[PDB]
Amino acid sequence: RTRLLDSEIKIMKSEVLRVTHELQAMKDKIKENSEKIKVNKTLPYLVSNV
Amino acid sequence: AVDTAEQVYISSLALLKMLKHGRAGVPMEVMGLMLGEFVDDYTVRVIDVFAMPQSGTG
Repeated sequence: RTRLLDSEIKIMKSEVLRVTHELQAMKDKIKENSEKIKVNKTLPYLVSNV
Repeated sequence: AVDTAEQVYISSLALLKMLKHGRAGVPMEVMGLMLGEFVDDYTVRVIDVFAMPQSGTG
């Protein structure tokens, strides 16, 4: 009766690594999408041609 | 209530972090804060110039 113990420690690790999934999403998205809004809100961002 | 000619006894690490911050400080202008101690009226010192995150917005 210990496979559930390893799987529940892995489920606590799943909540931890899912807080880390949400961290690598949202906390990194703070930097990323904040400065990407800010680079989109620099100017009428200098239209151009490839 | 009185004005004297000041002086800045620099730690060299100040200018070292400024040269790293300008060399790696890609020519978009950037901002930070200076950290020393106000010793007296006719002199000041800067013992530290710390680093900033990549504030590339303005």
